[PDB]
Amino acid sequence: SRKAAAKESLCQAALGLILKEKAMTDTFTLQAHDQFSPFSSSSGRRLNISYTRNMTLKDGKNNVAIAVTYNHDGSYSMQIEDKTFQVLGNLYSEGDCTYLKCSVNGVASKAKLIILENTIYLFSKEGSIEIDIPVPKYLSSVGPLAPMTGTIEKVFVKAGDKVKAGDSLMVMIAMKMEHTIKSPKDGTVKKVFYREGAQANRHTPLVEFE
Amino acid sequence: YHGDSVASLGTQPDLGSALYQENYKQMKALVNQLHERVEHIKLGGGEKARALHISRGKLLPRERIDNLIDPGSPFLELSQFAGYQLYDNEEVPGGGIITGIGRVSGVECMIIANDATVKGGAYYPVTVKKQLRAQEIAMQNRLPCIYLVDSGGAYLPRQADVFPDRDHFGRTFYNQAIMSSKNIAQIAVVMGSCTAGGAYVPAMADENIIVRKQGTIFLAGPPLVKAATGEEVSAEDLGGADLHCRKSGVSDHWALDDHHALHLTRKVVRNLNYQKKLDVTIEPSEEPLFPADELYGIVGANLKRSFDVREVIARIVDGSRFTEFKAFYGDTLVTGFARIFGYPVGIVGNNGVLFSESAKKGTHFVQLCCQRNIPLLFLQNITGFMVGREYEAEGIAKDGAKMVAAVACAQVPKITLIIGGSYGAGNYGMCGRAYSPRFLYIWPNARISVMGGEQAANVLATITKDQRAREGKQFSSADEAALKEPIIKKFEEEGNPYYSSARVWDDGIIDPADTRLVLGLSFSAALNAPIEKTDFGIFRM
Amino acid sequence: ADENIIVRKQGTIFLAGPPLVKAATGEEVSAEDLGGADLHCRKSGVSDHWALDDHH
Amino acid sequence: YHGDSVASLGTQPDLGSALYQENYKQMKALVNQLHERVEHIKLGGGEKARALHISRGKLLPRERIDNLIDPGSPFLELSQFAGYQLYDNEEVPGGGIITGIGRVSGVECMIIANDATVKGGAYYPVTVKKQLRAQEIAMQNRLPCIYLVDSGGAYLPRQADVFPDRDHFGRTFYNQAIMSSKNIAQIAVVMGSCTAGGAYVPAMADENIIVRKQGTIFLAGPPLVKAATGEEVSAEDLGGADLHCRKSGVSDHWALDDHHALHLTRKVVRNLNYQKKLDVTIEPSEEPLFPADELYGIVGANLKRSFDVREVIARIVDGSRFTEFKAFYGDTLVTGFARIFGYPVGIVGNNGVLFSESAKKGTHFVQLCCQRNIPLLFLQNITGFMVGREYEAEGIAKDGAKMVAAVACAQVPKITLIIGGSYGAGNYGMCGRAYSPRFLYIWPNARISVMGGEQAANVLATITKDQRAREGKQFSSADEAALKEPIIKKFEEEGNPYYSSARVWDDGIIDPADTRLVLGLSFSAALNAPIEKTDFGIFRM
Ligand SMILES: CC(=O)SCCNC(=O)CCNC(=O)[C@H](O)C(C)(C)COP(=O)(O)OP(=O)(O)OC[C@H]1O[C@@H](n2cnc3c(N)ncnc32)[C@H](O)[C@@H]1OP(=O)(O)O
Ligand SMILES: CC(=O)SCCNC(=O)CCNC(=O)[C@H](O)C(C)(C)COP(=O)(O)OP(=O)(O)OC[C@H]1O[C@@H](n2cnc3c(N)ncnc32)[C@H](O)[C@@H]1OP(=O)(O)O
Ligand SMILES: *C(=O)CCCC[C@@H]1SC[C@@H]2NC(=O)N[C@@H]21
Ligand SMILES: *C(=O)CCCC[C@@H]1SC[C@@H]2NC(=O)N[C@@H]21
Repeated sequence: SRKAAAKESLCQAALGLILKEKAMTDTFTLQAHDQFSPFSSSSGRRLNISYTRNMTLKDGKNNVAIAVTYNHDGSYSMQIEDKTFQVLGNLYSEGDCTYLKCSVNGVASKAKLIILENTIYLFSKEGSIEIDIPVPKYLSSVGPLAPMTGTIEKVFVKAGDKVKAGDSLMVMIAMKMEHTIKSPKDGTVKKVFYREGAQANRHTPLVEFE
Repeated sequence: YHGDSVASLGTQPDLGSALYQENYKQMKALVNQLHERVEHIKLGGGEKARALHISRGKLLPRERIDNLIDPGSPFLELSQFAGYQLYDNEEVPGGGIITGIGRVSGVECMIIANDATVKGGAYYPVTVKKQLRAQEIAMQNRLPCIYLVDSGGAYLPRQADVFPDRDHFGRTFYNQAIMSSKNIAQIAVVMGSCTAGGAYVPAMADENIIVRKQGTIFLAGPPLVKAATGEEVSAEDLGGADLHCRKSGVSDHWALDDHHALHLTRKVVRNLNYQKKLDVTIEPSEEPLFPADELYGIVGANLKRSFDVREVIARIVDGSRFTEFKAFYGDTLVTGFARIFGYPVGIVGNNGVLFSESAKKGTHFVQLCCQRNIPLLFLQNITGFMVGREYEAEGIAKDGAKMVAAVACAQVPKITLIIGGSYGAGNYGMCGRAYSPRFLYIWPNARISVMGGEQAANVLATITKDQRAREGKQFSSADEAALKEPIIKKFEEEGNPYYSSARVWDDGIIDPADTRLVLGLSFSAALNAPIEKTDFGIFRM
Repeated sequence: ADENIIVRKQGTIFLAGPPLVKAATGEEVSAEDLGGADLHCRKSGVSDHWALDDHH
Repeated sequence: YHGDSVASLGTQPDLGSALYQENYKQMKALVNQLHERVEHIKLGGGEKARALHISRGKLLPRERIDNLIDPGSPFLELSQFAGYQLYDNEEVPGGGIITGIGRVSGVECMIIANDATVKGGAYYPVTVKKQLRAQEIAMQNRLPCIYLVDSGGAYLPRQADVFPDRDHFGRTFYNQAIMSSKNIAQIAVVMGSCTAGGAYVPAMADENIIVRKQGTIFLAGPPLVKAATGEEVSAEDLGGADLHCRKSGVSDHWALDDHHALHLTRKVVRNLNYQKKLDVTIEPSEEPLFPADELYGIVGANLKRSFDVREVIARIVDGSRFTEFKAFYGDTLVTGFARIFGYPVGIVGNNGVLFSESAKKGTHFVQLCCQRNIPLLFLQNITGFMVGREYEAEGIAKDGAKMVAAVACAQVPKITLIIGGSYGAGNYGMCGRAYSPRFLYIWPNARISVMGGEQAANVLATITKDQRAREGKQFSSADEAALKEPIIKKFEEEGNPYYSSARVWDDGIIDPADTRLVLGLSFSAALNAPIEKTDFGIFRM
C-alpha cells in the first residue's frame, strides 16, 4: 500500500514548488525591458518584518499545512505541524532533466523534480513520492419567469402534472425568434397562470408549484 | 508572472443528438455550396478568354498574385462575390478585379489586380465600389497599395453609375493623392492597356513598372482620337513602353515580361524603408481546446432557434480562455477579454434581444477598451431592440443611443462578424457597415434586413388599414395573401448572404472553421496603424 | 442630439411603434402614452426642453 | 567600451576602536527596538478581533496582500507607523490601513487594504492622510491602484478632522476620477461592508470584484436609513452581492470567497494591456564592496558627532564606484554620479553646514541632472545654513534660494533619505517633504525640527528680555531653568522619528542595511513614468 510522506519529503515538495515559481518569474524577466531590476528576485523581503507563506500540500488523502518563512539569507524555515526545518536548495539541469538540490537541517540530498498539472514527482535513490497540490474551488466548479413581452405559443403542462429538470414548459415567440421556457425546478405544476395565446410580460411568473 | 492557472470556456456537444446532426448537415451543405460557387468564380471569364490572354504572353491575374507575394504566404482575398448575379444577363466574376491583403517582401500590402479576362478589364459600377473599398482599407490600416493595372476603361451604357458622383471612379485618384501625401506607398505595374481613366492610375503612383511591348498608357487611345480629333495612330507607338520609359518619363522601371515586372515590384517594396512597430502587448499564441466543425454542429442554419455565443468564443480564442465582464447583468450581451494569436481582443457578442441593461453594459465595456487600446470584435446575432411600453418608459432609446455613440466614436480597430441575423437599429449598436469597422465578414447562414419580413408585411398592412379607415373597407384574405406573398419573398431574397456580398456591403462570406485564421490575419493587418486617443461625444445620462 | 425640444401632445419618440409592437411582440398601445412628450420629459428623460406648440 | 578600470570609494573601519563599538551598540539598540515595535504593529487589533474576523470566513489583510502579489516577490510597505501614539487612549495600528507597492501579474501596483481588525475599518484622520499619500504616489509614478475595501465609514467624534477640508476624505474620490482620466487603472475588491463613504470607492473604480454573501455596498446602511428615513432593512438584501451583480449593476465580477476575489484580481491586472518602457540607460547591477552593518558602526546615534557621507555612498551604490563632482569647491556638499541596481543616480549628500559655495555647487549639479534626465537622491544630514555677518554680506540667502528654486523646479524622480538631523531652511534646500520627493525615508537616529531645542529656547529668552526691556526686570535663574525645561523637552519629543512618522511626514523608518534594497525598489517604481523636460524659474545671479 501507499505510505505517508515524511516531513522532510514535504519540505522538498514545497521547496520545488517555490523554486518552480521563481523559474517562471525569471523567464518573465528575461523577456522584460526592465532587466536587472529588483522585484525580480523572489526573496520575499518585507520591510522590517518577515514573510511567512502558508501553503497546503495533500499527502495521499490528508492535507498538511506548511508555514514557510522567507529568511534574509535565502534560506527557508518550514514549520510542518510543529517541527521547523531549515530548508535550502536550488534547481539545476542535466541535459533535458531538472533536478532539485536540497539541504534540510544539514542533510544534503538530490531528487529529480517533475511537476505535472497538480502532482509533484520526486524521484530519488530511496523511492518515488507523489505529492498533490490542492485545487481551489473556483477552478473546479465548472419558479420560472417570462423573458420578454411576447405572445405565448404552446403550453406543455397542466394543473397537476409532474415534470423533470430541463423539460419544455412553455414556448413564446418574441419579435424575431423562439424562446422556450424550460424547467429547472422540481415538483408538481398546480398552476398554469397564462392561457394559450396570451401576452406574457418580462420577469413574470408562468408556472407555480406548491 | 503569468504562471497561475485559470479556467476555460466551452463544453463538448452531444455528437449523437438529432439537433447536432441536423445542424451539421445543414451547415455542411451551405459550406459545400459556398466552395463550389467560389471555385466557379476562380476561373474568370471562361476558357476562351483565358486562352486568348495567355496567347499574348501574359499571366493570369491569380498567377500574378501568386508570383508577387512571398512564397507559401497566405493571401486574404476580399469580396470574392462582388457582382454575383447583380447585373441582369452579364456575368462579372469577382467584380472584374481582385483585391486582397498579402505579404510582399515581408511587408503586408494591399494588392489590387485588374482581372482582364472579364469584359476586357472594363469597369462596372461594382468594380469601382470594390476598388474604393480596398483603398479605404489601405488608408485606414496604412498598407502600401500595389495596383496591377490591366484595365479597359469605364463601361459605356452604365456610364452614369460609374462617372460623376462622389464615390465614383474619380475618387480612385483622390485616394491615391491623399495616401501618397501620408507616406503610404503606391506602386503600379502596367501589364495591360490603360485607356484614359486607367491612364491616371500609373501616373498618380510614386513608382511605375511597365512591361516591354505589352503595357500601354494613353489619355486618348486610337479609336478615341479617331472619334475626338480624327486621327489614326498605332497603339504601341502612341503609348508603348519605349516612349514612356525613354522620352515622356511616365514610367520609372522597365520590364521585359511579367515575371520581370513582379521581381522588380518585390525590389521596389523592399526599398520602402518600412518597419512595423507594435504598440499592443503580445503573448505566446496558443490554439483553442475545441475543433471548428463543432461550430457547424452548434450554429446550424435555423435563425429562429437560438444558441449560445460562448460556444463560438470557445472555439476561436487562444486556449479557450476568456475573462468575462459583468456576466450576470444584462446577460443577452456577452462582453469580455480574450486573445487571438497573442493579440488582446475585447469581444462583444449577442445572445438575445437588446434590453437597456445590455446596452449600458456594452457602453461601459467599449469605454474600457478604448481607454486601454484594446481592439474590438463584435459578433452580431441580433433580432431586435425590445419593443414594448414599459421599455420605452425607462429609456430604451436613451440607452441604445449610448451604445451607438460609443461604438461610433471609438478609435481602436473594430472587426465585425455576422454569425446570425442582423436587423434594425440593433445592427447599428453592434458596429454595422456604416460605423467603419476595419473588416466585416459574414457566415453563410446570416440574414440582414431592416426587419424580418413578417414584421414589414404586418406593419404595412396595419398602416394601410389605418390609412384607408378615413373611408374604410376591407379585402381581408385577399389583402393578407397578396401582401404576405411579395414581401416575404422580397425580404428573404434581399436578406441573403450572396445578395449582400454581391454588392460590397461586406468583406466576404467565410467558412466557420476558417474564422479563426481570418480574424488573426485581419487583426495583424489592422495593427499597422498606431492607435489614436478616443474622444467621446456627450453621453446622455 | 445634445439638446432636445419636443412638443406637447404632438411629438412622439419610440424605438417600436404601435403596429411595430403589434407585429413584433403582439401588443396594443396608444401612441401618445407610449412615447408622448409627458413620458419623455418627466420620466424617461429623453427630452430636455418641453414646448407647447411649434412657435414655442 | 566600458572595459577600462576605475577606482572606488570607502575604507574599512577600525572594528576595535571604542568609537565604532559604542556606535554599533547604540544603532543596534535602535534597530532592535524598531523591529519589536513593528512586530507588535503587525498583529493589528489584537487576537480577539482577529478571531472574530476569521470566524466570518475572511482572511486577515496581510494574508490578502500575500495572496494577491506575485509569489516570492518583495513588498514595499509604506508608513507602518502611522497613528503610533497619536490619539490619546486609542490605539490605531498601522493607521488602520495598509499601503504598499507590490508586484501583481508582473506589473508594479499600489495596494491599499482596509485593515478591518482595528476599529471595524473606521477612518481616522491619519487613515485619510495615509491613503491620500498612497494615491499621490500612484498618480506621480503612474501605478495602478488596487483597493481592498473592508471599510467602516468615517469616525464620528473626529468628523471635523475627517470631513470638509481640501485634503479630507472627499479628495479620495477626486483622486480616483483624475487617475482614471489619465489611464491609470483603478481596481476595487469589495471584501467588507462599505457604508456611505466607502460605497463611493467601488463605484468610482473601473472594475469591481465583490464577494458572495460577504461584501456590501450601500449609500445608507440599516441604522443610517433608520435615523434618516426611518426604515428597517436587512443588510445582505439591501446591498449584497446578488443585487449589485445582477440588478443594479454596480459590480462587474462576482467572487465566491476571498481566494476567488484575489485570483480574479490577478486576471484583471493581466488584462490591462500595460507594458513598462524605460528611458534611462541600464547597466549590469553589481553589489558594493563593503557590508551594511558597518553603517551601524559609522553612523551611531550621536548627532553632535559628525561623520563622512562618503562612507554611506560606499555602501549603497553599485561596486562602490562614484564619480565625484567638484570635490574641492564647497566640500560640505558631496555631489556625484553613481549607480543603484543599474540605474543612474545623481547623489547629493550633506557633510556639514551649508555655505554659499556649497549651494552654488548644488545648483549646478541639479541643472546637470535635469538636463541629462538622471534621478536624484538627497542624503540629508543638516545642522544649519551658516549664520553670520560676513555670510549675509555675500548673499548666503541669495544662494540658498537658488538651491531651493532648482530643487523645486526639477522634473526628474527625487528621493530623500534623512540619515541625521534636518533643521531649518536647510531642510528645504535638500528636498524636504514640501518639495514633492517621490519617497522620503528616515533612519532611526534622525531628528527634524525648525531649529533644535537650545536655539529656540535661547531666541525666545533673548527676545522676551528685549521685549520686556520697555520696562525691564529680570528673573535670571528662574527664567533660565523654567524656559530650558519645557522647550528642550518639547523639541526633543517632537523631533523623534516616531513622532514624525506617526503623522505621514515621511514614508517610513528604515533599517540602515535595508537602505540599499529600499532605494532600488523605490527607484524602479519611480521609473514607470516618463521623465518630462524641466523648466526653471529665474535664477537670481
Ligand atoms: C471613353 C472612355 O473613357 S469610356 C471607355 C474607355 N474607352 C475606350 O477606349 C473604350 C473602348 N475599349 C477600350 O478601351 C479598349 O479598346 C479595349 C480594352 C476594349 C481593348 O480590349 P481588347 O483586348 O481589344 O478586347 P476587346 O476590345 O474586344 O474588348 C472585349 C469586350 O469588352 C468590351 N469592352 C472593353 N472595354 C470596354 C469599355 N471601355 N466600355 C465598354 N465595353 C468595353 C468590348 O465591347 C468587348 O465586347 P465583348 O465582351 O461583348 O466581346
Ligand atoms: C459617518 C458616515 O460616513 S456614516 C457611517 C455609518 N456607520 C456604520 O456603518 C458603522 C457601523 N456598522 C459597522 O461598522 C458594521 O457592523 C461593519 C460591518 C462595518 C463592522 O462590523 P462589526 O465588527 O460588527 O461592527 P462593530 O459594531 O463590531 O464595530 C466595531 C467598532 O467600530 C466602531 N465603528 C464602526 N464604524 C464607525 C463610525 N463610522 N464611527 C465611529 N465608530 C465606528 C463601532 O462603534 C465599534 O466600536 P469599537 O470602536 O469600540 O470597537
Ligand atoms: C426583426 O429584426 C424584428 C423586428 C425589428 C425590431 C424593430 S425594427 C425598428 C426598431 N428598432 C429596433 O432596434 N427594433 C425595432
Ligand atoms: C539647528 O538646526 C541649528 C540652528 C538653525 C539655523 C537657523 S534656523 C533659521 C535659519 N535658516 C537657516 O538655514 N539657518 C538658520
